Order: sequence, then structure tokens, then C-alpha cells
Amino acid sequence: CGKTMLAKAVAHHTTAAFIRVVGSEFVQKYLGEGPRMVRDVFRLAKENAPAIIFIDEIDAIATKRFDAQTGADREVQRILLELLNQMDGFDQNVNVKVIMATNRADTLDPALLRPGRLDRKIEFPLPDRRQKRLIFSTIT
Amino acid sequence: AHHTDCTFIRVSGSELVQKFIGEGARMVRELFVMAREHAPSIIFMDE
Amino acid sequence: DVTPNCRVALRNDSYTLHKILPNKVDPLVSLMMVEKVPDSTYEMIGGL
Amino acid sequence: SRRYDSRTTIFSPEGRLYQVEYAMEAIGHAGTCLGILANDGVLLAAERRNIHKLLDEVFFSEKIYKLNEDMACSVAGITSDANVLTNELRLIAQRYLLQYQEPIPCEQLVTALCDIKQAYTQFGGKRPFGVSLLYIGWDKHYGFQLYQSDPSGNYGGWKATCIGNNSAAAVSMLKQDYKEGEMTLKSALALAIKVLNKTMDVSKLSAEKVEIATLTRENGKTVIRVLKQKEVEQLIKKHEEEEAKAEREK
Amino acid sequence: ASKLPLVTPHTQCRLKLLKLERIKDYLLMEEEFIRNQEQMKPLEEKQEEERSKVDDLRGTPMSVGTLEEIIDDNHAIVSTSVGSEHYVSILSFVDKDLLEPGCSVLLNHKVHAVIGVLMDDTDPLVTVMKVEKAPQETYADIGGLDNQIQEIKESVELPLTHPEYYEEMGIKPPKGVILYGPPGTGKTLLAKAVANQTSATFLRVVGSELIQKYLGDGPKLVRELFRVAEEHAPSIVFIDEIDAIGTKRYDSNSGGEREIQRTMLELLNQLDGFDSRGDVKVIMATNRIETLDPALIRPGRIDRKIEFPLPDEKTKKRIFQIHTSRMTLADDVTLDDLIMAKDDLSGADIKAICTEAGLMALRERRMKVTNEDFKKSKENVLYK
Ligand SMILES: Nc1ncnc2c1ncn2[C@@H]1O[C@H](COP(=O)(O)OP(=O)(O)OP(=O)(O)O)[C@@H](O)[C@H]1O
Ligand SMILES: Nc1ncnc2c1ncn2[C@@H]1O[C@H](COP(=O)(O)OP(=O)(O)O)[C@@H](O)[C@H]1O
Ligand SMILES: [Mg+2]
Ligand SMILES: [Mg+2]
Repeated sequence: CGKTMLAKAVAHHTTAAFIRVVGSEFVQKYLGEGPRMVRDVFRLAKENAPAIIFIDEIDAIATKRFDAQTGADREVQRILLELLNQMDGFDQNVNVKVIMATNRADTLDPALLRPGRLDRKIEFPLPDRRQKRLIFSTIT
Repeated sequence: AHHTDCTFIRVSGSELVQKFIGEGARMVRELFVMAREHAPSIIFMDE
Repeated sequence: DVTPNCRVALRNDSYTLHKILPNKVDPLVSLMMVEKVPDSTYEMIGGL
Repeated sequence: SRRYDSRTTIFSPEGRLYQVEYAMEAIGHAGTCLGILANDGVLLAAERRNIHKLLDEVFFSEKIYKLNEDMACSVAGITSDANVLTNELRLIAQRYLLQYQEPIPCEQLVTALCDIKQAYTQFGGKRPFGVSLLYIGWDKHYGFQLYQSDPSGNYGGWKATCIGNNSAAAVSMLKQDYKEGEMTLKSALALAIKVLNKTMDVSKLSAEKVEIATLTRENGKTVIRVLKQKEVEQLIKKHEEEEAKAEREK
Repeated sequence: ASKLPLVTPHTQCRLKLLKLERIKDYLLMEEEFIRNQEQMKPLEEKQEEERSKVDDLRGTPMSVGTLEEIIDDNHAIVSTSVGSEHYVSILSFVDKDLLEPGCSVLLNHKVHAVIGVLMDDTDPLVTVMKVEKAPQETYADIGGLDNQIQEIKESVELPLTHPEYYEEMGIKPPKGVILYGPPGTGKTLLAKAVANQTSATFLRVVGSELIQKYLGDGPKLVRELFRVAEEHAPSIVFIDEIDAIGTKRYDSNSGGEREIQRTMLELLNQLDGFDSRGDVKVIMATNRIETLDPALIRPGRIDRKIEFPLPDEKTKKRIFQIHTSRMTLADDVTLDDLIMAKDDLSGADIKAICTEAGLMALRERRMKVTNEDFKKSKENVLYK
């Protein structure tokens, strides 16, 4: 439904700094590379510009259930804690905008969806006839 | 709770809350350790 | 002065106690920090 | 084949049975009816459920059914189940009238119906009826009478009974306000409007939302008047005047 | 310290005189066999010198290790905190005993040799499931029942307080006690007075919180539960609402009803295992007595079956007298009108009407409770 495509177009016509991360790469084999990998991105968004973070496949990190018996799950737990802190490390003065695109909203923590971090929710429903014919005009 | 100065502690049954309550917390009652440590407290619950 | 659940500074050669590290968190301050409830008051009550 | 049988006839291990008690659970919802008398005449008050703005408002009654030329009933429960019951005992009164050429005693009519309701609760492997209804009527033997049917198949003599959603809450005030034989059929009307004022959770007492029928003995008629919607609201505001001065005087 | 257990006598007996003077024999003779030590060979102090010789053997970096096996000739395989285990030796100040597989120990920093053992800070679950203090008042709070109070004192209290009556009879107490009836009839309220009465260690668990989300964590919680129950002493285990394991299905449990079933197999073991059980009494309560497994209700696993009927009206007035004892009752009220308000009112209904009537007095800042507080109190409590 143009989830990647709209970020391509905004990232093309933008004038600010665009930072484009792939949300299944924070699971490093080594400890700490994940959390440091979380914090330095937002540090570069801070120092760089009034910039824009983009995150895709959030279901790779933000799930609902957890298990403190594997370590592979405890690491992802520590991934979510870092970003959950760093979204609260803001003061409305920097213009750093976080765009996050997923496929399923079901496998998500609503603690991620609290206000102060997440307030704007955009579904991409299917066009039926009206916006449908416009896609035929553009592609044909 | 804000006006009578109590610890407004809601529970939701999540698992990121879990690591500060215990390692497994086989009951729910292990929250009462923190609750009697903040003895004037109020527990809140959703649907 | 040594409190349970408190950080410390430690030397490394003989593991001798050096200095008490300030503080860290309560296990509930972090909890409500994660939850982030919308703090309210009587001055935003609409007709109840 | 016997794997599919649900055994709607057997008892519980605690002695009772669950089917007709589930029916008596279902009778608490979906209806509010009451009857009251102390003198010449008897009143049935019925609270209408369907209050949608597109109804033809016909058939002379909603939950009221004239049984004989001198008796009638207010019904509560599953209406479709009730439809077979109404014309079912109606020709039982007619076969009494054909048998003896005489109007039927109201009590022994109710026993004959409650036998038929009792049979499905007893054998046959049949889903019983979740229908409970009142009984009003007059005879030459005891005058005005009042009876109450239950989905189990037993009956009972009363004078004033509600089987509403707040039925016991109504009865709690029914035994708080009454007088034996002196509540004339205007005082029992004003009391009845106070009762449905209480158990009617929808306030302000919409006159179209209620049904009230009376049964009086005229000399050879037994007039079963079915009051129109032009004299309800004057009784409504009549209650409204005395409740305001009754409040402010206290 | 456990010197002489003969403390019988209980008057001015000469045995008491000569026995305490013979403790004076072992102590006067051998206090003159305490003088000579540092008089002949001082050579150290032995109060701290040999003690600091141990403390100069063991280093200040005391690593904490974990046992998993024992070989008797003072060396064993111990677990490091990392996981890379060693094959170190065991010292002589290790008092070779308090050593079980899984025990926390003290190792060297250099060669990781077994220096000491560690006292265990236990687990919070014991403090969670362990009742600390007496809950409330005695059996006189109950009122009206008076028959099964003799039954619960019969099966629980009397075996504890009087271990003579069963021995003159040549008999053992009945094992399992179960309580059943309508809800709100005082089933937990009796166990409150039991927890007042007993001096044994008391445990309480709800039958709802047995169930889990992981596989086998239920039966494991059962096994460690009866482990905790046995590892103390005389104990009473209370189970509330055990029908709830069979009635309600929850989607947190990954296994279906054939995981609840296996939990019931483990508990079904833990009532009547072949093992030496010990002094653990079991008191249970429910209201749906007909739903659960009769294999658990058999004599041998539960011996005493106790039903609670509804309160009759002469017991009702007693319960009114109980819950209206210390309150400023205005003389406006008549309790007999409050008796027949509900034909099958529970004891909780009475207390609810009383407390809500007090709430109606405190809405109007008064001190006494009047009749209309009860009149609208039964409307508030009962009719909704
Ligand atoms: N016979 C009684 N006399 C006085 N008070 C009673 C009586 N029965 C119950 N109560 C009161 O009602 C309350 C509820 O009783 P209790 O908790 O024993 O009900 P229950 O049958 O154990 O319910 P459940 O077992 O389903 O939790 C108690 O706090 C108690 O004070
Ligand atoms: N009386 C009121 N005055 C002002 N805002 C209100 C009032 N009632 C509800 N709200 C709004 O609704 C929100 C709180 O909703 P609430 O009903 O407390 O949560 P929930 O939906 O979980 O019960 C607030 O953000 C507030 O703006
Ligand atoms: Mg895409
Ligand atoms: Mg109880």
C-alpha cells in the first residue's frame, strides 16, 4: 500500500537530514552493540540537523511477549528500553521526526503507543474504485 | 492519588514491567513487596 | 551507611571498598516511567 | 445417535434440574408486567419494550390477551412461545363453555394450562417454555381473582405482582404500600404509576411506552376496558404534581 | 548450649541440688582445667591468631561459586559464576556437611579452591505465600454455626494442642479437610479464625493462581510449594477456590485442559505420595463442589467433608448483633424487619448493608445510623 514508497517520496523531496535504518539490524551477536547502536543514531540525529529517523519492520523489535530465559530475548528487551528512554530524552526544541512503518499493529506493545512518544497513527486502507482508477491512470 | 499523595501504580500484565517485579513472578502477589514499601499506595486496573 | 540495593565504587587489585555510588532507581520509578500515565488534577475535571 | 441427546429431562446431582431454572433465568429479562387490585376491577400494567419510531401500533394490545369474555392475561417471556399458549388455553375455555355451557372458573383454567406446561418439564425430551404470565378474571364464586404462572408449571394466588426486570425490587415496595380491600381502582392506579415510575429505569414515563388494561364487573358485561393513550399522561402528571409538593413539603 | 535436658523436678528437690552441683563439678574441676592453656604454651592467642591464620589463608576477593557434585577426598567440581567449572580442592575449615548440589559456596580468587559456604537468602516466594501475623478476631466473631467449629478444631486444633487423646486411643488424625457451600457463607472467614488460633506455620494459596503460562511451571510450582510446606515443621496449607482451575479457561496457558490435567496429576500425587509426608495439614474450600475430580475427594486424600448451609433467621439476628456491636445504633431500627428482607441472604449481605448504612450516615456527618439508612441501604446493596 505504498508504505515504503511514501517514505521514498518524502525522502526524495525532503530538505532536512534523512536517516534510514533497518529495524532488524539492532540484534547484534555481541552485547552492547545493540544499545550503543540505538543511542548513536539519535545522537547523530541530534548533532546533525533537524533530522528524520525512519524505522521499518518494528515487529522485529517491539513485540508483546518476553522471556528472561534465553538472552536473545533479554537483548531485545534491552533494545526496547534504550529507545523507550531516548524518545523521552527530547524537549520539543529539536525537530527530529520519527517515522515508523509496520505491517501488523497486533504484535506491538501499547507502552510504545503512549502519548509523548506515539500519537499519530496512519492506517493504509485499500482503495475501492475512486482512488483505484487514479493508480490506473498513473501506471498506464 | 495525585491529590492524596499515593503511589498510583496501575498493572497491565505486560512483560517489560516484569523485570522490575521479579525474574518469573509466579504469582501477582510479588508486587506487594513494592506496594508495602510505598505503603500509602493505590493500584489501578484497566478492563 | 551501607544500604542494601546500592551501588559502590570498588578497587580492582584487592577488591577493597572505595566509595558509595549515589543512587540508581527505584524498581517502581522506572516502572511508571515506562508506563507514562497522563498526570491529572481537579482543575481538568469536566463536570463529574 | 444418543451422543447428540442433551437429556433435558434428568435431575442434577444436587437434586434440582437446570433447564427450567435457565428458563426462569431468562424470564427475568425482556419484559415488565404487574397486576394489582383491592376492589371492583383489576389492573394490569405492562411496560413496552419496542419503542422504535416506526411501528403501526395496532392489534389492540401488546402483551394483553383477552381469553374468555370475562377474563384476560398479561404475558411475559418469549412472545413466539406465548402465541401457542394464548390460543391454546383459549379453546380450553371454549371447550369448557361447549362442555357445560358456562363461563370457566379462572383458577381451574390456570391449573389446566399449568399441567400442559408441566408435562414438557416432566418427560418427552422437550425444550420447555420460558413464559410466565399473570391472570385476571371474574367469577360468580369469588369475584375478581389474580393468578401467576411460572415456567416450572406451578401457579399461585396473588393480588399484586410484578415479574419485571426489577421484580423483587417492585415487590419490596408493593409490601411497603397497599391496603387490604380498600385500594380502589384509582388509588391502585396512582400507586401503579408510582411502581412503574420506580422500576422504569427510563425516566419521565413515556405514555406510549406502557400498557395498562382494567377489568371491571358490569352487571352482565365484565367490561375489560383497554385505556387509550389520552388518559395515561394526565395520570402521569397527576403523579408529578403530588410528588413535587410531597417532596417540597418535606 | 544443649548441655543437659533434665529440667523436670519443679520443686526444692535434692536431685536438683546435687545435679546442679555436679554441673558445678564438671565446671569447677574443669575450670581448673581451663586455667593452664596460655600459662604453659602461649605461642599465639588462639582467639584471633589462628582465626586470622584462616583469614590470611582466604583472600579478600571471595568469589561466590555453586556446587554440583561432591568427591569425598576434599576436592569437587564446582561451578563458576561464568559457567566454566573447575576441579578445585576443598579446605578444612569448610565443615564438610552444609554441602549439597546447588549450594552457594565461597571460592578462592587464585586457585578457586573451596574456602567457605554461604547462607542462602532463600527466595521471595516463601515470604509471598507465607502469612506473617494473625489476621483477625477469634471464633467468637463467627456465631451461629457452632457445629463444624468442633469439626475444624477436631481435625486441626486438637491434634496440635492435645497429642494425648489419639495415643490413648491408638489412632491418627484425619488428613484432608474440605469446605463447601454457597458463596459468601464464611468459608474463608473460618480459616481467618483458624489462622488466629494456630501456632503452626500457615500458608494460603488461591486455586486461580495455580495456573501458569509456561509448560510444567504449574506442577513445578506444586513441587516447590509442598517442598516449602514440608521444609519448615508443623504446617497448615490452605487452598481457596479450587474449582477455578477447572471452570475458567484462559488464553495465557499455552497448554489446554490437558495441562491443567497434568497439574491435577501432580497435585494428586502431592496429596497422597508414597513419600513420608510429615506434619502438613490441608484445608480446602470451594463453592462448586460438584465440578472437580472425585479422585481428589476420596477418603485418604480428603477425609472430612464439611458443608455450610445458608444461615437460618435466628442465626441471622445473631450475625446482625455481631456486625452491629461497636456501632452507635440509634433505636429507630428494628432488626427483625431487616431479617426477612431477603429470604436467602448471606452473612456478607448483612455486613455490606451495615457498612453501606454507615456510609450513608457519613454522607450526612451524623454519629448514629437511622432506619431510612437501612431502608435505602437494602435498595443499594440488594436491588440493582
Ligand atoms: N456465618 C457468618 N457470620 C458472620 N459473618 C459472616 C458469616 N459468613 C460470612 N460472613 C462474612 O462475609 C464475608 C465473606 O465470607 P467468606 O469469605 O467466608 O465467604 P466464602 O464462602 O469463603 O466465599 P468464597 O469461598 O467463594 O471466597 C466475611 O468477611 C465474613 O465477615
Ligand atoms: N471532565 C473532563 N475534563 C477534561 N477532560 C476530560 C474530562 N473527561 C475526560 N476528559 C478527556 O479524556 C481523557 C481521559 O480519558 P479517561 O476516560 O480518563 O481514560 P479512559 O478512556 O481510559 O477511561 C483526557 O485526556 C481528557 O482530555
Ligand atoms: Mg514495505
Ligand atoms: Mg470467601
